[PDB]
Amino acid sequence: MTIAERLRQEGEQSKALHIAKIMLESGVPLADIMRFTGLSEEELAA
Amino acid sequence: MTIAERLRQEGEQSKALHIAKIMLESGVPLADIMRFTGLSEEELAA
Repeated sequence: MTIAERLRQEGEQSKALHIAKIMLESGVPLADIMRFTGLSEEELAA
Repeated sequence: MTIAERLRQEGEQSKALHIAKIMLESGVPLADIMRFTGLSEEELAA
């Protein structure tokens, strides 16, 4: 891919992690966080 | 800002909209979608 599409992907990953952090603090079930954000369990752990 | 940080911001906005769309289909209350994703009501409408 291009550098622009790589930078957009970094932003998507950054936003998904931030949303997941909020959901974690609000008590959302972890299986739902993974469904909504697309993140792996090791991404949630780190 | 720089072009890299603008491109990352476009990715963050794209991912927030996608997550919001999933949450909408799953019946999440709209006030919660807005809290988790940071989106405005007009961003959810469009």
